[PDB]
Amino acid sequence: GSMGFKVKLEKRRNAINTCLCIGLDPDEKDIENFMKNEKENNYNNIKKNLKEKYINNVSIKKDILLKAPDNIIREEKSEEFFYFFNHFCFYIINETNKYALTFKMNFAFYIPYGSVGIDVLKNVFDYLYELNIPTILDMKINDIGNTVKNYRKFIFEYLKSDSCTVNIYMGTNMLKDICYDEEKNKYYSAFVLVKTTNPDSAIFQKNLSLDNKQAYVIMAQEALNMSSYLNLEQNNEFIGFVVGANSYDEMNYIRTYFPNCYILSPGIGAQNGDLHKTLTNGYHKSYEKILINIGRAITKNPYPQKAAQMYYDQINAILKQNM
Amino acid sequence: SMGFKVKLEKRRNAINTCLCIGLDPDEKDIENFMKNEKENNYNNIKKNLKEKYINNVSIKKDILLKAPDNIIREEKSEEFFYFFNHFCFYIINETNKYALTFKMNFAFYIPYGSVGIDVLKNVFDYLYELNIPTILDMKINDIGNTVKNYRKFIFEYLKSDSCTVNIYMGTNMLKDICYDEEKNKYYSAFVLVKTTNPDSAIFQKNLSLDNKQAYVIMAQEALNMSSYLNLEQNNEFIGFVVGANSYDEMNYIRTYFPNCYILSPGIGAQNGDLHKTLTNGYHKSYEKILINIGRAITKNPYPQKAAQMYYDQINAILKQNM
Ligand SMILES: *c1cc(=O)[nH]c(=O)n1[C@@H]1O[C@H](COP(=O)(O)O)[C@@H](O)[C@H]1O
Ligand SMILES: *c1cc(=O)[nH]c(=O)n1[C@@H]1O[C@H](COP(=O)(O)O)[C@@H](O)[C@H]1O
Repeated sequence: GSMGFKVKLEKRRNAINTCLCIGLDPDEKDIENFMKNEKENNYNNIKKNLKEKYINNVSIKKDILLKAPDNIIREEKSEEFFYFFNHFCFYIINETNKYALTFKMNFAFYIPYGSVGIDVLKNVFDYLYELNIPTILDMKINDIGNTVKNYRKFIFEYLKSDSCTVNIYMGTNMLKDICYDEEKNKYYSAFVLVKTTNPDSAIFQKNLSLDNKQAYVIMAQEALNMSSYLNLEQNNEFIGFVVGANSYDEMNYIRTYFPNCYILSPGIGAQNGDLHKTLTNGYHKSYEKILINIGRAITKNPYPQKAAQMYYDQINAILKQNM
Repeated sequence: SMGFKVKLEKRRNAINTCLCIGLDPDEKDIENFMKNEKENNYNNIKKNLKEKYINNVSIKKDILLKAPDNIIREEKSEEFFYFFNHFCFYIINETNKYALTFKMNFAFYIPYGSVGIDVLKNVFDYLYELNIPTILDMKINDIGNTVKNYRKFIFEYLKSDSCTVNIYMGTNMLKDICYDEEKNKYYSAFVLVKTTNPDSAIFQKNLSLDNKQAYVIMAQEALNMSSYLNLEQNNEFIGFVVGANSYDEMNYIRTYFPNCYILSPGIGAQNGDLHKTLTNGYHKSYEKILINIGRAITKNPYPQKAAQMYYDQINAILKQNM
């Protein structure tokens, strides 16, 4: 893993020929359903997880993770939730990774049980790192410089994430303490929020303006200005933009006015975005520049390998059309 | 269980301040506590051990209750957990008598992985036992389905009284942060309005709508959402984060939203001016202007005295405004 995110994404894209970003946002029902299904089926999927060589290379509680499932429930009741949570994530990754340009894990899904889910998240990032699959930590972080450097450490040193999401409403100077580490002279990549998928996203992103430009345009320009100041792209890193898969006019504007920007686009599947429109409006011939994120539509499907294949094939068909 | 509004008003009646003590321990603070404690025969850990509510923390209590020499020899893997939690307990023990509320910034508790989240849980349990109003400062923002997870973590797991939120994505997220329809539960939040970072003008002031700077638009929309959720009827509220270094905005906000709740960081380490901030943001229900002080207390070698001086100063200024 000795290459910048820009180069890592380019190589993978060249290898697997897609821009599918698979979202791994397991909720409590997903974990419970997994536990239930595995008990009913002789734990087939966990046994398959246990086969995989890199499972021996994760950091946290291997002594538990590598135990036989029927042992967990019988002798390790307190470690049960950790075990089934972690094995669910490993299962999704094992089934879908061959279709994924990148995986994006949203931090919110890993925190609500306290420390246990952060052990899971750490093992998920360790695992993806070993598989050499590009990663995004979706955490829409924001704070003053002194405070955000703690997120930089968590995300880029502890998890060894390739990138993260950031909300720059507080200002762009925070990026100096996220995309750059002055002590180590390391650079990192991020996606800043530009236009989001929530139904009332226009209220600030579009209604606020300076002169005749809407906030989302100003914010995108300011992010880019900070990327140039930081020399990110000279260091094979970048600041890109989050633009929702339902925001078809904004996607078109962003791609038109910032031709070579990297775009991360959530909102397909569960949130009902239009894939043809989104992919067409954000298209770049280096299509790692238009990451299409699909979470629940893959992870909540009874056969996530087949779900990921469907989206992979659907995307590639639209990619072929754009040519 | 009466609501944050009531908790704040009642604590203010008991202690007569609006000091909010920030508990943001960094690695150097934990390491420096560990060093000091060794050099003074664990004077402060010994004191921590003699307090009643240590016996009520949820996570690894046995470990916390052990003597420091028994940890260092027999539980070395728990050493960092032990010293991190005991630094937090020490600050709380030395300063809580002066605090209207404690604010913990999440960022300080995550960068070592899970260990600091167990610490954070124990901290919130300890504060809850002492009846001290709490704020989790995490500046959350996401789509509704996602932020429900932060509602659970913050308000069900930590049992925080409130949190901070960034509503730049939109205000609708607040329905899944300050309200739980299924359980009929209501919670309080402070939204970012004007922040302390040097370049905060870039979007907060330079963007506008109608004839008003963005920070005013955002404050108004947050209040619109608060009334839609009927928080104040359930003794909760949506309040504003306004920097202690942002006098014009504080003045504008206090003038145009007369009865709003304001959280004001930026005094001490970030150089705000306590007198101007407190005058410009003043309200006679002064739990409505919480002055946050983090590093100027936690990085002071005599933190009880540092809290005391802020308390005394706030009180003399609160006297001036009558
Ligand atoms: C972040 C920003 C945004 O505008 N929209 C979003 O949905 N998100 C995050 O992206 C993921 C969507 O997943 P799904 O709808 O495919 O399940 C999720 O992590 C959300 O927080
Ligand atoms: C949040 C928003 C803001 O505008 N300014 C801030 O400083 N913060 C947070 O408040 C705390 C300040 O602590 P200190 O400067 O007294 O140490 C800290 O948690 C920061 O993230």
